[PDB]
Amino acid sequence: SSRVIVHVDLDCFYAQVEMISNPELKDKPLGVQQKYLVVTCNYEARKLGVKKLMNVRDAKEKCPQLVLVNGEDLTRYREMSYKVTELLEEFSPVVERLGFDENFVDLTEMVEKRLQQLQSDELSAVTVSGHVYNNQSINLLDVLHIRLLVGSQIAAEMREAMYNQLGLTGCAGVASNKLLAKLVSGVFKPNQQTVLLPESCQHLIHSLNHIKEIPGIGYKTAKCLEALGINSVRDLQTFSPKILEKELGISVAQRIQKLSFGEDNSPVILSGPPQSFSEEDSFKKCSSEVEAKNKIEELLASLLNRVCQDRKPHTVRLIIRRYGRESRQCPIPSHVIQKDVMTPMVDILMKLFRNMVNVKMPFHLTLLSVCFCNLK
DNA sequence: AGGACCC
DNA sequence: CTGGGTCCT
Ligand SMILES: Nc1ncnc2c1ncn2[C@H]1C[C@H](O)[C@]2(COP(=O)(O)OP(=O)(O)OP(=O)(O)O)C[C@H]12
Ligand SMILES: [Ca+2]
Ligand SMILES: [Ca+2]
Ligand SMILES: [Ca+2]
Repeated sequence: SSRVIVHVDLDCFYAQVEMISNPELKDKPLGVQQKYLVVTCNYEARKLGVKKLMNVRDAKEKCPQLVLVNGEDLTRYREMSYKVTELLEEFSPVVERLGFDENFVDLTEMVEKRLQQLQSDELSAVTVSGHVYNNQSINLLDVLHIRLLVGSQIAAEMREAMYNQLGLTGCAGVASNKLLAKLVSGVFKPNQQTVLLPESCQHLIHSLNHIKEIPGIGYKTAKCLEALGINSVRDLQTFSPKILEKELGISVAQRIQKLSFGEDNSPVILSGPPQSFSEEDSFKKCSSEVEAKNKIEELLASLLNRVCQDRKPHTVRLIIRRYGRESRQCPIPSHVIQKDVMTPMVDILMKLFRNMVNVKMPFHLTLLSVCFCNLK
């Protein structure tokens, strides 16, 4: 049948968490800094020309009065991320995270349950919360219309809760599958919600200007599409399946085409606790065996304070980048799965290092990471 | 172990 | 690019 999906997406996330800590930043352009990047910024700096993922040197010569905060430690943001999922998890248990700031919630059961509570008279008092996409007329007798409006009322109540209990503001889109809920969530930023009625679905899909704007099509799939004469959503909508099935394997073909008409069958799935937790760091140069050992120790110390609570992991992953990537894994010995643990671990990770990197030949690494998969 | 995607 | 994450082959 027809679902009611909501996609929640927080405003200028990292910037936002920074301002909830030091409010003296609120009335002043704020950028969150990572190495030589400005990954995000509040909207005050966004009007002054600063943009997401912009070089700190460009961002200083486009806003030289910009205030920088260091947010390379993802600890505070990650805790907030999960505070948000759990608040959403309370409305309905099935919440899918997508990164730190996005959440899908299948509102179908909630919407159903609400209508059946209503009396065949107050089924016209019903209104919309927030924007309606394309400014479309509501037909109160269209059952799907009535459902999506309800879904927008819930969306507003989530958003209200989030503010009341977490102090956070974000956008929501209500629609009938995840692809559409996510494309409509961004129509009014920041801190607004937009609901998408079925009649306005083609409008939305054909409003996109590059196929890479379709959630599902990324860097590579795009360049393979561009190198085929497909540049618009309609160019791909109307293109031939076979040629495309052939070129991209029946899997991705049939799915990005089906996406291109706004069709998304995919359910919303309980994300739950993570399936992995890692620590990254990047640099200009690391060319010694002693520098590698100490970096891999710090990564593992933060990881350890993290690896407490719940479950415990049964695999270790080591990632390098040299100048894409490379990795070497193996399992964690059983008596080691018992929470000093640092000393055996470093030996393992280094053995995994040597396997990958050759010490007697020159080596230049620009990234290290320590991942724990396989939690039990 | 890598590839592709996501923020 | 950064500091993470997901799933699939
Ligand atoms: N490529 C990237 N590398 C590292 N971090 C990234 C990234 N893209 C996004 N992020 C972070 C920062 C950002 O605050 C974030 C989500 O960003 P995003 O949904 O793209 O938009 P925001 O900057 O949060 O705010 P908004 O959508 O309102 O513009 C949690 C990830
Ligand atoms: Ca977003
Ligand atoms: Ca966001
Ligand atoms: Ca995209």
